[PDB]
Amino acid sequence: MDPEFTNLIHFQSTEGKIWLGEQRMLLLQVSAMASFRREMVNTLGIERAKGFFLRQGYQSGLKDAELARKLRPNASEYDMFLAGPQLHSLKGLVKVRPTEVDIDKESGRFYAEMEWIDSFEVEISQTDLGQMQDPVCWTLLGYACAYSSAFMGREIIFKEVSCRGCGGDKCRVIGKPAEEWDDVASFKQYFKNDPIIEELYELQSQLVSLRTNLDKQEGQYYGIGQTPAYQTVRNMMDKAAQGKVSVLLLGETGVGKEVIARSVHLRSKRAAEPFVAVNCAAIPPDLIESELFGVEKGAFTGATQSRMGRFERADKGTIFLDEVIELSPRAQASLLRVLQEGELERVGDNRTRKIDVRVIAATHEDLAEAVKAGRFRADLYYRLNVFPVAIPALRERREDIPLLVEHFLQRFHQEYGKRTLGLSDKALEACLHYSWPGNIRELENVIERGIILTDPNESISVQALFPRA
Amino acid sequence: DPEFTNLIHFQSTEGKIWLGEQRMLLLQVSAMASFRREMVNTLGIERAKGFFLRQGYQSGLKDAELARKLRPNASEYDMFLAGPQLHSLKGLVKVRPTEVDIDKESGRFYAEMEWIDSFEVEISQTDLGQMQDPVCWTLLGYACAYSSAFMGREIIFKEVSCRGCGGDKCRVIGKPAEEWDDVASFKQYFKNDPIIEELYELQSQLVSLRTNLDKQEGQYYGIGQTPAYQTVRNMMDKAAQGKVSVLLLGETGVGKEVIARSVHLRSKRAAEPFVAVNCAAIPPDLIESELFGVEKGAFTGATQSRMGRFERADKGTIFLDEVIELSPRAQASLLRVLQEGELERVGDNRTRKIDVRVIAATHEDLAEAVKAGRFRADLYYRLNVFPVAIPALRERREDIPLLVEHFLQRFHQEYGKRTLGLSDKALEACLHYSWPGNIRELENVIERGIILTDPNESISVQALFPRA
Amino acid sequence: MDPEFTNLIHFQSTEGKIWLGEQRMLLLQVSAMASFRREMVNTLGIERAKGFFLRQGYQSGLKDAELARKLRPNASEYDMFLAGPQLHSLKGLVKVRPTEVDIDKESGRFYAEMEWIDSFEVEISQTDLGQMQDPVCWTLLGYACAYSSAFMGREIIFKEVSCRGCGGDKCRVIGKPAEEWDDVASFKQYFKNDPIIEELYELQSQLVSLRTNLDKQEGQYYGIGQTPAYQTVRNMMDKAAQGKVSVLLLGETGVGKEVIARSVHLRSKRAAEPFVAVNCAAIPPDLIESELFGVEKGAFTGATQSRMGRFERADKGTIFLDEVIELSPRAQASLLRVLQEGELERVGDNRTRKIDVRVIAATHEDLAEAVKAGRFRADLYYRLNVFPVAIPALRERREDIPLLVEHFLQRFHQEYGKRTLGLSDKALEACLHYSWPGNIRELENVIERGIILTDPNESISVQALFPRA
Amino acid sequence: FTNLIHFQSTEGKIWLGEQRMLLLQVSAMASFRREMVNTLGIERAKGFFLRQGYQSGLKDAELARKLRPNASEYDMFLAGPQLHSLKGLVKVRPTEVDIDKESGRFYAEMEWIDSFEVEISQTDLGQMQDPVCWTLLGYACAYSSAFMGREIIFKEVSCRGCGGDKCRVIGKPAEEWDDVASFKQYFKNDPIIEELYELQSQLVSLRTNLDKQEGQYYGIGQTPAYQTVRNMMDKAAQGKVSVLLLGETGVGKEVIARSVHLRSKRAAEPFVAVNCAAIPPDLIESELFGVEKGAFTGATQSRMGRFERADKGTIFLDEVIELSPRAQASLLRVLQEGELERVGDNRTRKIDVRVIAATHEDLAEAVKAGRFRADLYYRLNVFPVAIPALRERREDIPLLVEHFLQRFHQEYGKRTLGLSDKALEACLHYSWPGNIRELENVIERGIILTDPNESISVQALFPRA
Ligand SMILES: [Zn+2]
Ligand SMILES: [Zn+2]
Ligand SMILES: [Zn+2]
Ligand SMILES: [Zn+2]
Repeated sequence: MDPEFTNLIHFQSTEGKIWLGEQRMLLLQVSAMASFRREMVNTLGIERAKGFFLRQGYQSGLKDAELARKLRPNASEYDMFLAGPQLHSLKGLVKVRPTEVDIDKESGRFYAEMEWIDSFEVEISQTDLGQMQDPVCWTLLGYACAYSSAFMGREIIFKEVSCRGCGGDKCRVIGKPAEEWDDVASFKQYFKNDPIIEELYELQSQLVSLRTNLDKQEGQYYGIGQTPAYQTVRNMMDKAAQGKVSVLLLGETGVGKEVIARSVHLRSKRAAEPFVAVNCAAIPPDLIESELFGVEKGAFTGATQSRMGRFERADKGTIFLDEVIELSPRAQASLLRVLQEGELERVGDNRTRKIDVRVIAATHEDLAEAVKAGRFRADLYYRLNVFPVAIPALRERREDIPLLVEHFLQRFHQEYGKRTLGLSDKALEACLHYSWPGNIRELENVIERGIILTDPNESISVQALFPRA
Repeated sequence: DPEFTNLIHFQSTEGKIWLGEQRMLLLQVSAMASFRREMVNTLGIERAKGFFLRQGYQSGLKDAELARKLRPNASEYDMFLAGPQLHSLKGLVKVRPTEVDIDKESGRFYAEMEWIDSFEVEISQTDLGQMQDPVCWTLLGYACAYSSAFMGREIIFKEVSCRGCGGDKCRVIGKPAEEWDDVASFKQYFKNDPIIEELYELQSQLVSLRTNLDKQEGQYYGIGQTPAYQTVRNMMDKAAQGKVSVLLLGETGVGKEVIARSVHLRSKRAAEPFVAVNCAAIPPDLIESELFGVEKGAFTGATQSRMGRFERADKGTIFLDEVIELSPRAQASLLRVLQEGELERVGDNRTRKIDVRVIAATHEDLAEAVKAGRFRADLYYRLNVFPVAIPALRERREDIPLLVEHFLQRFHQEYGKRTLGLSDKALEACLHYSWPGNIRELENVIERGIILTDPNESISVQALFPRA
Repeated sequence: MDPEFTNLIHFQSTEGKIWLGEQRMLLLQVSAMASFRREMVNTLGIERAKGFFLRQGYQSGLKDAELARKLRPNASEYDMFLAGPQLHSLKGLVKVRPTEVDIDKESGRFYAEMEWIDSFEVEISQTDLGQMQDPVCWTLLGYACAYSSAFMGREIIFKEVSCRGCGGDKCRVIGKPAEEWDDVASFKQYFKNDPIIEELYELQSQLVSLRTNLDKQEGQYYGIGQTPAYQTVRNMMDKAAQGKVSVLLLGETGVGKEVIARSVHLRSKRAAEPFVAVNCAAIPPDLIESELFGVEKGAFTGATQSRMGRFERADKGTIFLDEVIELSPRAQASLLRVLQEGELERVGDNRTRKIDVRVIAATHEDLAEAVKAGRFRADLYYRLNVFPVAIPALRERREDIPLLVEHFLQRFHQEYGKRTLGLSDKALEACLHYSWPGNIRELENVIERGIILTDPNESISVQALFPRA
Repeated sequence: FTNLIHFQSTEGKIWLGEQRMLLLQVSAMASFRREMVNTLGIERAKGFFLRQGYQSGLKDAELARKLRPNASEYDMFLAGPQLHSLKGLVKVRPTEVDIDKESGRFYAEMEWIDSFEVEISQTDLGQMQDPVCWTLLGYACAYSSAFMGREIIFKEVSCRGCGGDKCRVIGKPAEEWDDVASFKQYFKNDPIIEELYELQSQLVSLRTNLDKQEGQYYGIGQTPAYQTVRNMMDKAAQGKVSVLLLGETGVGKEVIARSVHLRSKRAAEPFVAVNCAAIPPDLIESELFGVEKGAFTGATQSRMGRFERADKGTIFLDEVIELSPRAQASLLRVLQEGELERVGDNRTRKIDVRVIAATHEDLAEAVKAGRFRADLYYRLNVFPVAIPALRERREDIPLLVEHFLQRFHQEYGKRTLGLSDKALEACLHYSWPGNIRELENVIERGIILTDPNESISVQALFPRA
């Protein structure tokens, strides 16, 4: 009580501004706040809106504590502390009736009990009422906690032992230091920010990525740039797409030649046509020939039913052949006939079948001396060497490594949350200085190990990948 | 200002501030800045924008009623200008109306105004980056509200430029909503959808989508204690206590494999491996090599030795669907495993004992299959010790609703979040059906009924088994 | 042992022929037969070799029974039946010891117990150091069953009760007519000659079809024959796909607009670039804008970490927008800016970045009258209506119904069932007389239900689909 | 010679020197080849009969060398074709012969009259536009190679089964031929049964992996630590006591709780696991106990909690320390009185839920900081169960890794047949901060980095060393 601050609330109406000391002020309507709190509780629940108003009262109380300290710096301990309730009476929030006070800034002692008459929160509560079985003066309590804590330096927690919105006779509150309370953990959880919008964004992102994981075979790599070698590889595949040339993918294991062939097929004039990939190592050669070219029924090797070969399955399209060196010699002769005249014969069949099939082979072994050993035909090598396309390893793309890895982090982050919000410059330096035999598979694997292995820290360990053992 | 400066009566001793007949309060601008900051940080920008817009709109309605009750007639322009004069009086903004055209009787309205020293831009200063959209929200709401209450028509302003976006001046234009082209963007702010319900809904969707991951037991037959389901349940639970092999006689598509899984879970060996085997797989020489393995050597064409499926069920349980489709050597080896607890891999001389419970199943009548020599009598009598007949849905008339209800909840979450309706005519049509396919056909028709349902709250009667 | 047996094996050394009665014969080494059986068992199954040798012995026994009948023509029942095993002894295969016999060709009664001394099959078992777990005298048993059956006129079946190759003391066999046996199926299974090469081709085809799921599906039911309505839609789709013009797909639910947009992207110049489809049925408020255009972190919005929008995911590529009418007005404005100026900015983002994204919107509701009442902006409507493409309901393409279902049937023939491709024309005539309110999705669903309701019947039953209530 | 094929019919045997012989019918061989081609094709049966004739020819070459040790250089080679004529296979007419054992030179051309293979071909006919005398050709090649010591290859330049007038064959050393790769490919064993077993195994594993996994981490024995942990979980399984799993990150506590649930008396009842760290606490409270509709907390529709979803069953709670204090009080009420209330609801609901909490942080001092309730800690610490790290189970490590390698070998269908004991020593000598999880990860990376039949390198895992 005892205001004596109306002389400092000077204001100039002509400019549309209100002042108090050096601080700007605003005059808001109470009915608007009533509808505001009504819709707030309707769209946020009660516990969440209570915590939000509590945090806002705490922030307003810290600001008013700074203001009161700027107003009368050398008043007195009690005279400075009373400015809080005096600010409540001045701003029209509540009328304060402190029935008991005990304060000593040096010893840390604190205790108070006060009555809040004509609280604006109980007045708006008459507009939005229902069960109202818990105290409603939330911003008042948060402002009280903030002002008392800023004045004492200790954590002070108030509790409205009685409130008019609960059917009680008078709003009465008690304030003691937090150490002298029984259960403060619930109150401290009331003070947490709990940003629901970020939780909603994370849930929507995880839900979209989890529902899109079906048919998730389009985004891969080979589409980032930033190194001259990749630019050469992409413009070279652009040149190969427009032409009818059979393409040979020279590279190393784990560089992703199959997705490269898929991109070359999509960039070609026959992108809508089927694309069939065949890993020659997966199929034993005795089955390799019959799978690549099919087989017709009959007494000659004839099974019960004719089966179309993979080349006819890719008619008007493209055939990819990984590890083409591992072909049976008769299959190599059939491939040479298909490549030079566009004709094939099913196994056990004498009649010919026309085809129009683009060919993209790939291999890691040095085919030039492989022909010298008799392991591969010379003519088929001559027909396949028309358009070599070298795909560099990451060791040839050292400066390109970081963009991939952070992208990989996102690819794992939504699967497991934004764990490891760091890069560990030592780990990045170790990644720049490594041969990487599995240039993209080993990278994805070690990044998976780094994501799973860094649970009790927000920064990736340098030992999580390339452990010293 | 004649003479509104005297309208702000306040008594400090009473702890109240008054304006006309309306109680009011005076807050700091920095506190409102932190208020808007935490508000936008907790909800979306549009949610907070709608909140502040509705707050300004309610304040404008109340202030229009107050100005109407203060000076009764006077003049039209003075009564309309009392709104912006109230804005200047409360410390919100300074108003500079550069153009006005008002006629309350005819309904004509147009106005262009400048908002100088808006407090909302002072709150925008706490956010170092410029906002991409105008920030004077409660100002716009109070403007539209006061203008609409003063005219009797709905009047809508729009901040064509704002200083919080980097503009030179806060400039607003106000004309009646019917004279606008696109008004829906303003009306979207008035819709108040509870964000917490969307959080619970998204968490429920993600939890339901990740709960469909790798669980083994969730299929059907809940606590619907129908006499037939209860008899079959007590039969399986009494069967689980022993090691006796159990034969599941029933109909195709009833899901005998999960029944065997439940029998294994109710058994004493639930922690031990449970392996199901469909005999529809080709049974030439591969059925024997897969069921009992094969050892490497020159005595058989095996480069690598391969463990059989029965050894994978060691100390556990093996399910055998369509047991009639076994080769006679496989029937003999199964009889040896069932009567002596021993087996030997193909091409292997040494023998190893095993402890494997057996759950066979078949749709064909096994008695007449043993007749004509298609199946050995020994294995038949060893497997028929504890038959468990699974009734068709035709005799399960009372279990049909509970099932479909669970299936509804099971499939409404499947990429659709749709209706829970049943349409009693469709339900009576469903209870009166032979169901040649028991559970598979019912789940298929339930999905087909889900196909032709818009998020209208009712499954169509004609969506199931249409006239043609 | 008989006057006619010795010296009956006429043979000419210089002429290169060996004869026995009227039958040509061959003399092979035992070690060669041992390596023969070794290669046979090492390449095929134990049962495959068992059935081959048993059938070979059966044919030899049938021919030798006819030979013994024509050699001594007068009956002497026991003498001819014992001449059978005596013929076994003459060829050097086995020594026979009939310990019990009971024969009456007229009454059909038969029983015999015999011992096989020095069987060559056990000597071949000696080359396989591991003892067989089952009796090894296969061709002997087949010759026995064949000779006894031809001599009696009834089917006679022997079984080796004990064998020296399985570790037994003596080779002991019992022969009685098949009707007098208890379990005969295990022996009868050896007469079935199922080609192993067909099983190899079938297993390779199944494994390849299951391993081809790693590749993205080549497409869906978009490719059908040149039906005039489908052909008009096809040529319109091709001329629209060549350009960057945004395409609006007006149609009905279940018509499959997404596969249409995917085919448009594959036929476009940006097929290698990402294609992202977005259904607006997902919850809209503030989430539709943040997902379509992203959001940047900062104090201006409740974003802890920035999230890329789906339009940025479609950079240089194509985005599909199903139910575009269900866009928030802010989303419609941002989409209009992206479509008219090629630029967008993330929510809460200060800097603007341009994008190059083709747009394919689609809707079942009529956009006309939707712009009325304000549900959709006129600017975006006129910008999207430049190239409408109406997709007819299946009622106008009933001539396409068989082509679809046939492709669907074989597509479902691989679905864990290896079931049927039949149609039953009455069911097709019942299908043509139906509105199909759900066009293609409902037809695929009823086809799956019919596959569930039909086992070996090849034509799906006419009554299997849509039975009466 | 015919004088050496003496035999005694009384014992049922035919002899030639010290080698036993047998007399087989030709009609049986005709049906044999018919069924062989019907179930194997033509090229496969051709290679089979070729190598079988090769084996018979090598055996007959050893026999002929045993018959006349001092046979002349010409007569010893001629013993082959006369053995062909003696056994009834073919009549031989050598039109040219040239042999020199020392220099390795060889050449011959001969006629095969009345071949039995063309005779059976007359019964089983069709295309047969390629030479049919397969076993004869293999026997000739084997005998000439065994006699010379060099690779000698014959080829039937003409055959009566191809419509030709006479069967004519030529034998030359393999180096002097143009295309020998086809014949050498004909000589390969080609075990089709092994390919069938491999395809069936890969197909069965590929069809069962789509049916979802159950668990794997448990069941690896032969170490004291695992045996103590398993007997502890066995003793804990029969009771209803709430269990606290104290361990380390990545030790696989969830599968341990699932095995304890299956070993318990409520194995048929539902089992629900919840990782508290994955769910933000603001959602943790509403998710563990549900929420009721009303003006309170929002909620357009009531939502069941995970505890009611696990009624009559068991709930696992990883990282129980990260619970909101009101959720901790509700969990203590559920634990000591078996009752719960949905958020925003006043009425109580009975439940019967077994509880297994787990944590990696030191729970004892976490209560001292005010981060966790004391009463709930006393109620959860009733039965602590420590799960050791792999460093305490080093002797068990190789068994795990071999099972791991097998589960990954089948992951790609055909992979390295080695472990490299040096790499095993490196695995035993590592802290493994991520037990079983880091082991699976390093093994997958090492397997992807190796592709031959060679042992996996120690640098494939723990590189840069
Ligand atoms: Zn109160
Ligand atoms: Zn402004
Ligand atoms: Zn025997
Ligand atoms: Zn010939």
